[PDB]
Amino acid sequence: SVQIVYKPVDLSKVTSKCGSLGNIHHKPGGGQVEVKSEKLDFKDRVQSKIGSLDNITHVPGGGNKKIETHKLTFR
Amino acid sequence: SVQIVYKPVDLSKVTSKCGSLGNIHHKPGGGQVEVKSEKLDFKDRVQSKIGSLDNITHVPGGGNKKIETHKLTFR
Amino acid sequence: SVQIVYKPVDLSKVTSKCGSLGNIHHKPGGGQVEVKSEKLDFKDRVQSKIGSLDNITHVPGGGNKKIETHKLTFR
Amino acid sequence: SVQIVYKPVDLSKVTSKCGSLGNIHHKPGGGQVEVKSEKLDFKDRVQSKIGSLDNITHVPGGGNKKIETHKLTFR
Amino acid sequence: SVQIVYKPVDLSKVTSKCGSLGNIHHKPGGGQVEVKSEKLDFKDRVQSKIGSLDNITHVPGGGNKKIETHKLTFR
Repeated sequence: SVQIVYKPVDLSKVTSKCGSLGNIHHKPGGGQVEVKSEKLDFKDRVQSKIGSLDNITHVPGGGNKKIETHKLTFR
Repeated sequence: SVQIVYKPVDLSKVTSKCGSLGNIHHKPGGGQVEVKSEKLDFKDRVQSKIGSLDNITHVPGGGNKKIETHKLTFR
Repeated sequence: SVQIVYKPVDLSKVTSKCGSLGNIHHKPGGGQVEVKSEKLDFKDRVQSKIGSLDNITHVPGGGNKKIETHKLTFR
Repeated sequence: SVQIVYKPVDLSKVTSKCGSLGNIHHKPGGGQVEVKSEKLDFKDRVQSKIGSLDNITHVPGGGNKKIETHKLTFR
Repeated sequence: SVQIVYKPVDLSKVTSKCGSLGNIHHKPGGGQVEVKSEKLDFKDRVQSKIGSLDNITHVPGGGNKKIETHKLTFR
C-alpha cells in the first residue's frame, strides 16, 4: 500500500516595491541603413529582413515571475 | 491500494507596488532605410521585410506571471 | 584733350554640351527630428527653425554664367 | 593729350563636353536628431536651427563661369 | 603725350571633355545626433545649429572658371 501524503505548503510572498519607475528611453536604429544588391543569382529559398525589427521594451512595473511544478508520477 | 493524499496548499501572494510608472519612450527606426536591387534572378521562394516591424512596448502596470502544473499521472 | 578709344571686342563662346543630364536625387532630412523644451525663460528676441528648410536642387541643363563690367570713370 | 587705344580682343571659347551626366545622389541627415533642453535662462537674443538645412545639389550640365572687368580709370 | 596701345589678344580655349560623369554619392550625417542641455544660464546673444547643414554637392559637367581683370589706371 502506497500512502503519498503530499503536502507542499507555500506562503512565499514574492514581491517588489518601487516608488517611481521612470524616464526610460530606447532608440534602436537611429542611423541610416543602405543596401545595394546587383547581379545576384539564387537557386534556393531566400529570407531578408532590413530595418528596425523585433525591438522590445518590456517595462513591467511588477515583473515577478513564479514558476512551479508538482509532478507526482506513479508506476 | 494507492492512497494519493495530494494537498498542494498555496497562499503565495505574488505582488507588486509601483507609485508612478511613467515617461517611457521607444523610437525604433528613426533613420532612413534605402534598398536598391538589380538584375536579381531567383529560382525558389522569397520573403522580404523592409522597414519598422514587430516592435513591441509591453508596459504592464502589473506584469506578474504565475505559472503552475499539477500532473498526477498513474499507470 | 582726352581721346578714349575704348573698344572691347568679344566673341567669347562660353558653352556646354551634355548628351543626357539624368537620374539626380536629393533626400535631405530622411530621419526623425525630435525636440523637447521645458522651463525655458527668455528675456529677448527669439528665432527658431525646425525641420527640412532652404534645401535646393539647382540643376541647370546649361548653367553658364558670364559676368562683366566696363567701368570707364573720369575726373 | 591722352590717347587710350584700349582694344581687349577676346575669342576665348570656355567650354565643356559631357556625354552623360548621371546617377548623382545626396542624402544629408539620414539619421535621427534629438534635442532636450531644460531650465535654460537667456537674457539676450537667440537663434536656433535644427534639422536638415541649406543643403544644396548644384549639378550644372554646363557650369562654365567667365568673369571679367575692364576698369579704365582716369584722374 | 601718352599713347597706350593696350592690345590683350586672347584665343585661350579653356576646355574639358568627359565621356560619362557618373555614380556620385554623398551621405553626410548618416548617424544619430543627440543633445541634452540643462540649467544653462546665458547673459548674451546665442546661435545654435544642430543637424545636417550647408552640405553641398557641386557636380559641374563643365566647371571651367576663367577670371580676368584689365585695370588700366591713370593719374
